[PDB]
Amino acid sequence: GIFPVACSDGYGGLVTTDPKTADPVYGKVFNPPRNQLPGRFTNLLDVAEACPTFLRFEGGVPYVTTKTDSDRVLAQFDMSLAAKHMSNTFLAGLAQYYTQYSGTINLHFMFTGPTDAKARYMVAYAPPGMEPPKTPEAAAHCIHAEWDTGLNSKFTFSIPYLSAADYTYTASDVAETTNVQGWVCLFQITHGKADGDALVVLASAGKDFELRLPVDARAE
Amino acid sequence: GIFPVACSDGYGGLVTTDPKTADPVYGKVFNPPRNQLPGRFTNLLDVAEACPTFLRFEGGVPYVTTKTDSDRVLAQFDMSLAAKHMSNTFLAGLAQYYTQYSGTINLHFMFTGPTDAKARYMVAYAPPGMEPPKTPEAAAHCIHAEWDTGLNSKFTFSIPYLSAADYTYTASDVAETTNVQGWVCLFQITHGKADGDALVVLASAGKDFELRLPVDARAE
Amino acid sequence: SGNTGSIINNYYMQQYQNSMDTQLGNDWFSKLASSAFSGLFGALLA
Amino acid sequence: SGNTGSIINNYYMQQYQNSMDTQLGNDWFSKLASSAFSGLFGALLA
Amino acid sequence: EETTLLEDRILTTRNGHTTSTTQSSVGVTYGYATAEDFVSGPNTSGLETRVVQAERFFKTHLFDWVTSDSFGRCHLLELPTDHKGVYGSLTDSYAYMRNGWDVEVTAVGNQFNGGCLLVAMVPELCSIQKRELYQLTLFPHQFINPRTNMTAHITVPFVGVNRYDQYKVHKPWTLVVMVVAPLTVNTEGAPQIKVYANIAPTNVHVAGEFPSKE
Amino acid sequence: TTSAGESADPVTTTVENYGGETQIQRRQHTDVSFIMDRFVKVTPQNQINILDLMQVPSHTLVGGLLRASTYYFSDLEIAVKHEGDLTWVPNGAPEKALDNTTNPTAYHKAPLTRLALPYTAPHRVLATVYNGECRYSRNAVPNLRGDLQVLAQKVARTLPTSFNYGAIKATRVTELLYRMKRAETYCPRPLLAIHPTEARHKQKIVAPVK
Amino acid sequence: TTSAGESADPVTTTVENYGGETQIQRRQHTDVSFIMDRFVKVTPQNQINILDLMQVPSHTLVGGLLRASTYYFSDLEIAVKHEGDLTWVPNGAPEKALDNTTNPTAYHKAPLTRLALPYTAPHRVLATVYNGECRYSRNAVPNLRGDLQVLAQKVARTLPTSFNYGAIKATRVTELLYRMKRAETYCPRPLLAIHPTEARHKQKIVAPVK
Repeated sequence: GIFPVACSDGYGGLVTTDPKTADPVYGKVFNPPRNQLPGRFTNLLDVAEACPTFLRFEGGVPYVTTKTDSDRVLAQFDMSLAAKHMSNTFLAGLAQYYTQYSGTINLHFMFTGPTDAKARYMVAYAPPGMEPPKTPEAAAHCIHAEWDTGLNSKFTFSIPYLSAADYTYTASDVAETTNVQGWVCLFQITHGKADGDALVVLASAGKDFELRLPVDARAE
Repeated sequence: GIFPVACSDGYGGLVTTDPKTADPVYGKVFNPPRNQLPGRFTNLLDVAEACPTFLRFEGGVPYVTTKTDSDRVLAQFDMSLAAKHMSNTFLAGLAQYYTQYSGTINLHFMFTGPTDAKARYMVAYAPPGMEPPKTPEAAAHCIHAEWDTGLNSKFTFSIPYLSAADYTYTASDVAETTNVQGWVCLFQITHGKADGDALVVLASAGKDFELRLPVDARAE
Repeated sequence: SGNTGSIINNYYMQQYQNSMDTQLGNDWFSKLASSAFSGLFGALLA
Repeated sequence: SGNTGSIINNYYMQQYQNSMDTQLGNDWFSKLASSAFSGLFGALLA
Repeated sequence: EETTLLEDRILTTRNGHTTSTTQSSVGVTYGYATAEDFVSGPNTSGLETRVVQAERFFKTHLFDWVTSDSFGRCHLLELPTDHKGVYGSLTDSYAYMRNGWDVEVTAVGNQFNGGCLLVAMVPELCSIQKRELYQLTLFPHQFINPRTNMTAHITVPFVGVNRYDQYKVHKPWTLVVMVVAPLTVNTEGAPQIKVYANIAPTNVHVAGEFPSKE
Repeated sequence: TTSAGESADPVTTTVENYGGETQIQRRQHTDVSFIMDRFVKVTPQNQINILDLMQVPSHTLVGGLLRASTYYFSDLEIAVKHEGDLTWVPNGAPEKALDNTTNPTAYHKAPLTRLALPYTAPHRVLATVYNGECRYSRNAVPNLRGDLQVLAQKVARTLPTSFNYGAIKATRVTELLYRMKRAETYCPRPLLAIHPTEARHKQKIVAPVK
Repeated sequence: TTSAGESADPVTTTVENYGGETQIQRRQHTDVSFIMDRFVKVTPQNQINILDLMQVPSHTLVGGLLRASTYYFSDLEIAVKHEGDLTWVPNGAPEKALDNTTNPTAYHKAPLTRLALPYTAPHRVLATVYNGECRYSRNAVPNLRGDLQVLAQKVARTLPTSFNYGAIKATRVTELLYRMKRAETYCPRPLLAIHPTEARHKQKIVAPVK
């Protein structure tokens, strides 16, 4: 006799993501050598950490210019990977193919004014549950950093992952718990002759930034 | 050649209760940590033992009040998990999803009268095969316990599993061997000024209470 | 561990068949049902 | 090594299931992301 | 238990610089656990802090237990409730919070009253049908029965689908006091019993500091 | 035994108190993992179905017992009878993703498709009941005090949007069954039998032949 | 931290700078081999289809991410729904070879054919983008200088003829899906999210039931 087998219902159809491999039909092929080719990446978050890309401010520019009036808000946007400010970053371009993230997102600020142009800035993370601060003074009570210009043109700041749940969504729907994470607030404290000078800002993934659950959702 | 196999008739259809698992399609996911969450239960009979729920007496009340007349029957109901008296207990709510049980069911009695209110009570198990006793005196010949009020407000009593068969049914049909197990009889021996006071009664699963054979039968 | 009764190992890796659990750093109602007073609180005659 | 999760070995030889690679004689962006300055460039008070 | 006409089941609970003492104790009920689980998880990125100054007793009146209340009359108190002290100010200074509850409920009449109260701590109490009240003992509880005691004490941990809560949109616990047997006053009981809660938050942790209105 | 009834400390007496003997019990059938691990039918939507365990009717064994817990965890199996191909998308996906086949899509193979799915929510555990809101842009939730009446404000609440195991979509889905895998349950809640009109709830029970 | 912004040396700060704590990350899902290894549908030609990964739409996950690399390597799987028999021919074959059955031909077996294919190009790696010509008999390519405008000369260029995984042919091919096996990617290139009109791009996300 021969081995009896139950061919089971519910199993066997093609699944577009399944853990199995096709049957081979054309053997023995040997490839050209490609060992030590320059520029290999393994993990998309390696390049999301090592290469910051530019944010987008009103007008379709990667910078904010120092204003000279009584309004000290240079920028304010939603801590969302779906923000308009983030929409040209490599980070937002990756995040759209995943439904959840966790961890640190880093902002980089570069002063671009002449040597006789001086300024002092503040970045604050405003968590959800009340309205984002409109003044450096109200913002002082948030997790914040302040710095000024000098030899070193760049300052980098980690936006912290603070939420009730352990993961939050990359997509947004309508303002909820799982999809808005508050605001980031960029203020100018003062300046000395920096009128018109640009501060350009970039974002990169922090050391514990994590994207999980692949999704394809039309989009680019 | 290749391995020959008999695809067998009678095997292979989906069964709603079968011992087999589906083929996975979406790998590598890591859950948020949930170690040491409070309140875990493993076995529904752990909570059926540790948490007694209230019986239901006429009027839709969890108690019997001490009467003051010559009738000394405080309650009498069928030893059935389908009794009306048991129908709001956690025990009856579990029992409906199983076709058989065995073992001990425990009744708890709590006196709720003032300090100058005294009483003496009797609980007896009346086994099937003759009519349940109407008087404490006739009931004396059953397995019974008597107690009175004092510091300690609660008395607990194990109803014994006594039947011809090793298991009996949780559902009831018409009075038979497999579905009625006799009666439990609660009497008042006397009282001293306890007129109107409530004794409240609860039931929990005993140390060897056992439910077997899952069944889904519409119902709740 | 629930209602499964195969004697051979799964053709797929555990990383695939189930979500993987992580740690940071029965249970309560078992402990609760074990802790139950089973005695007598009187003195027993005979 | 990608999205595959079978616990038993392939019925076919590796020479058949895949092209074979030859030698002559992560990587860059891993090294690049590891090399990142994570410190502080000031002096820290308090 | 212990002695002549009154009693020595005597407990003093301390929470911060506030104490409470009963001479008719009966013990405390620990719900679901003996300790909280981890307070420092991934969702707060190491930014959370304990604020020990909020761990102390505050008080509220619950209801007046009278002879016309029947089996199943309830009074719910969702937790957290309005606190005009330092706990209350935390909910307006931080976006995320977690704390358990040390709960003390009082029903003082005297030992010539009768009737019985069930006090219970229920999580996520959205609705309770009448028939389910027969199974309220499923929850962390204790009774108040005049002939024995005047105080119930339940100590319960933080519970939730999330490790830190946002209390302006979610209430994890509800204190429920339920009448199981109606109050009897006879010739010598108290004409009615007012029911009061003395509650302390325990282990309060906050994360995510808000702006001011300045 | 006598005890202090007000305490809440469980008291379990035995038939030994009057000369009986406690027997051995085999409780394998009231184990949460085992009893939760069987399929249960749900009434499907014509096309998009979001996978939400609170869809199984409260009177069923799995609906009855799932609602007797406050928080729970499990993985999931579904078996689906459908026309076309079945796409599933994880928790957190845009609904328009349901139309893209790189997302797990199963091609039609008669009579039905049975799939093992992971838990994908962003929460360490999910809840059968939740006393709060997930929409932010609102006004704060009240701190209710009062009797049972006060709970009627909450009836128009839907469980948070994050409480799901994703969603599936096919041209027509005709039958959908869920099966909880590796289930954990925390904080028991009421389980109600049928309330009888009579002294005993009576039913025709399965008996021999004539 | 302050740093010299002009440098290009990556600077990664942590929440420790103000008293936080960096958590552990599990990045298994943004691994190139794993994410590239799922099927993606392409719009087929009625009969001859040359297997060219640049056929997968740029907006898809696999098209989006394949175009974010300059050079790549992989083996391939295809699944094909077709009438008749399916013949595949390697890179470099005459197109009339598609009609000879000694070349890998799969006989029709419902519902579809899934095949593992080797990389067959004559190049150590292939490119998503190539700034040049493969036809010889021409005039030399210019050395362009200028602004972005100068790049408009190149739009009529097709990727070299050698950039393919062969070709397949059947009487009618109705559905074709590709799946990259053992993928390697070199030299990242831009990856673009949708540009919002509003402050936040909003979508209906999959939520519970009612």
